[PDB]
Amino acid sequence: GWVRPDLGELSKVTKVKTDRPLPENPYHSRARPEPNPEAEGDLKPAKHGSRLFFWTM
Amino acid sequence: WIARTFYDGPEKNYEKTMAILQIEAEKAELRLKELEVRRLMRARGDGPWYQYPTIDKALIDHSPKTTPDN
Ligand SMILES: CCCCCCCCCCCCCCCCC[C@@H](O)O[C@H](CO[C@H](O)CCCCCCCCCCCCCCC)COP(=O)(O)OCC[N+](C)(C)C
Repeated sequence: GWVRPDLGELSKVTKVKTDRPLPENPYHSRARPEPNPEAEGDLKPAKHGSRLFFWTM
Repeated sequence: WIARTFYDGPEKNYEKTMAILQIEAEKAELRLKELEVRRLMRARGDGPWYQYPTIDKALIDHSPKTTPDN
């Protein structure tokens, strides 16, 4: 009683019932380094301007 | 008469000098601080400055790759 599969049936993506636990870290990755402080705040004018040599602005 | 019509009192120049000296002293200390901050950021790389690009991780493709072991 074997019915031969039709065209494009064995290439389907199918689902599997498994009790094997999902590997939580399959890549064996380390801990990612902490990001940069990403500072945030409100802009204010430069203190005494450019402060380049004799320029007052 | 000459003092009354051409010149001002000593307090004016005194306090103007005080303000000028404050401005210049703060500028000097800010210049030293900025030089030190630049040195620290260039050495350690943890600051907003001297941030050099690395590969964007959004380019990586996370899909089955025709072979189980990547
Ligand atoms: C017997 C007399 C003895 C005294 C002789 C006095 C001689 C006076 C002439 C010499 C002046 C010296 C130079 C002074 C230049 C700077 C003066 C300047 O600071 O004063 C300004 C005013 O400048 C004057 O108007 C300049 C006068 C220029 C003329 C001098 C006399 C000779 C003029 C000749 C002209 C000839 C024309 C042709 C005729 C035929 C206003 O100053 P200001 O920044 O507000 O000051 C703030 C403080 N306050 C408020 C108390 C004043």
